[PDB]
Amino acid sequence: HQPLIARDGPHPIEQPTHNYMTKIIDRRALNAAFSLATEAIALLTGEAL
Amino acid sequence: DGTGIGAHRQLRAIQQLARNVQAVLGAFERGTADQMLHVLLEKAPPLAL
Amino acid sequence: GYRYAAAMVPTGSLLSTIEVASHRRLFDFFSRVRSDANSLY
Amino acid sequence: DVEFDALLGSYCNTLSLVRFLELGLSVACVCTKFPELAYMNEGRVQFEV
Amino acid sequence: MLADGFETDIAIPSGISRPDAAALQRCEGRVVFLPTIRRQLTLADVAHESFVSGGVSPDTLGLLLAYRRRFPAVITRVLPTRIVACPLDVGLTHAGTVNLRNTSPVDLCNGDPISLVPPVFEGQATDVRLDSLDLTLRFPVPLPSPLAREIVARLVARGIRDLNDLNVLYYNGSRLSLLADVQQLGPVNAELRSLVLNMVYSITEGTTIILTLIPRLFALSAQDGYVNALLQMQSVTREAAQLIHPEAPALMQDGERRLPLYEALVAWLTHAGQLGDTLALAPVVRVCTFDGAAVVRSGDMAPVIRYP
Repeated sequence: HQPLIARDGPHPIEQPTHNYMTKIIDRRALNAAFSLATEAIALLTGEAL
Repeated sequence: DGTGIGAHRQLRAIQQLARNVQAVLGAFERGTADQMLHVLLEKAPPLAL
Repeated sequence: GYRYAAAMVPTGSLLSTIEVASHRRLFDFFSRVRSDANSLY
Repeated sequence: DVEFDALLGSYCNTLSLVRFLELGLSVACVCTKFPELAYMNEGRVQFEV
Repeated sequence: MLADGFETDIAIPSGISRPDAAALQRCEGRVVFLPTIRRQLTLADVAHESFVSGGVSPDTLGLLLAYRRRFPAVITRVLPTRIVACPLDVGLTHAGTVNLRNTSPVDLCNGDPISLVPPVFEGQATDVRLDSLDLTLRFPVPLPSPLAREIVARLVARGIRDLNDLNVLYYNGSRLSLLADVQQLGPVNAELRSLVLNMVYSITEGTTIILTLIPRLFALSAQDGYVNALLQMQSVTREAAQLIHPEAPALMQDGERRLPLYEALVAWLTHAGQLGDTLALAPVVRVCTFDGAAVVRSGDMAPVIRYP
């Protein structure tokens, strides 16, 4: 919502203005890997205990 | 209408005025400060003369 | 073309009023409404 | 299948209600008001020096 | 037209003395030109100092040609700070009744259209000059419409002499004359072009047959009384018929399926019958009194309802 002032002629009179606006949400994503290997599976499981 | 939508659309038409009458009643006190600064440029000669 | 009743109760409040139609390409639905246009209702 | 869209918030302005007598410029006036001026022709002010 | 009419506001400046502002309240209803259909205009836009070109003031002939690009308006009420008028091409008021005032030396009858003319007459060009603002106002003269066709037919025909009397009218038993002046060579050449374009277009192949009726008209004025008072005592066709014996062309191409006299007369109504508007401006205004009288006198107001 914008403001207004008052003037004299021959300036034409301004009226109130309004603005009406939206944005699209921009979207991104992330990654992170972790990899174990073969023998570490058996130690948490219990194949080679 | 008799419905809720008919009474609802009035409140968009009353609070269009209130967002706009304050915009025009506020256009005077920001013009009083304007139309002192347009007189006091014509009561005023420059320094170098 | 967005829903005016969502803005009939505000969620938060801005602080900076600028010439808004100075920068236009930052938005997607954007309309200057001289004091009351038709399609507000 | 579950999908949805959303509106995340809507933001307004605040019209700053400015009185002229809060301004520092209001020394340079002598503000007295008329209930009528459009009924008045040329007025004047006398000075004795 | 609008629903609640349309009223402009011509602004009056700040400093105007009392013997200068009191010359506006004698101008309750006049004819005032506008360049636009805006609402906020100044007297310096209205005045004759805005009427001038770059530096060259156009004289009484070009003063016609620069009316038809402006929009004539009539003042309804002069407030001390602004002058309210109403244009003619938009719409009158709610009621459609806007009171004028005569400047003419000639009174008005009812139903007569009004095409306005510059103040051409001797002892009549009365310009209210404002000395507090350096402004002059040249008000045009409303007339009954066939007078406006007479004066332009004098002023156009007068320059055609000078590019190589005529200045006395008669209307309702009063001899009046117009002020003669040297004419600007520019706007007269606009008139000679605007005539001959509307002159040549009204001639078609069918007008080779109507020309063979000239020996019928010249033999008809010798029998019936309506035609002796039709040709004229001064006209060309009577001096044409005594020397020229025309005859029609024999065969026309595709003469079976078309009426050649019909194409001669449709084009005549739309160009040569249009000529009374192509020189002057449009007769927008006629006088329709409600309860006053049959005749509206000079120096009196007149109710007005729009007319094409």
